[PDB]
Amino acid sequence: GTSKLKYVLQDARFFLIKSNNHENVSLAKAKGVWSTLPVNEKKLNLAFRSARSVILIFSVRESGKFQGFARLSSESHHGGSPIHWVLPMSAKMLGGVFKIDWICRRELPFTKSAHLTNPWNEHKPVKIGRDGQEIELECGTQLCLLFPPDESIDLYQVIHKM
Ligand SMILES: CNC(=O)c1n[nH]c2ccccc12
Repeated sequence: GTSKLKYVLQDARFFLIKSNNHENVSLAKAKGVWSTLPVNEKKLNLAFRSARSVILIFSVRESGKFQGFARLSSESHHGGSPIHWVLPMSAKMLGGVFKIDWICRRELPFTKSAHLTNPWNEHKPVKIGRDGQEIELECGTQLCLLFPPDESIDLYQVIHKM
């Protein structure tokens, strides 16, 4: 069902993550981590302390789809087991590492979210956005509910964290 998802998403904040390649979304799905540029990592760290949940929604560029979404379970931190991200630029330019819990690892095509606009990007369709763009509450919730259920995920332990 979708009740515990709705509960997780309640009063959440959402941010559009854009990846240049599939390999980085695969590493994120395998290791439960994300790293970004410091201008974005600064935005996420502030959002993490302010919201019950901070939801990242991933799209690989030129893929035409979102690849799922995840919930931040920490602020960024430095000095961890390094992550072999594929970069255009290398290594140091990325800030710290965020720990994330995946809520949906399935894909959603842009064609299915064309009725959702994002007021914080001039009401352009929610698929339109720079890496790190915030998605307003109502658009962001409805977008997450469009994803096919990911039956391999149990939101009980995610709820145990907020
Ligand atoms: C795993 N994180 C990234 O691949 C990433 N995040 N922000 C960026 C900006 C330019 C290029 C790559 C990135």
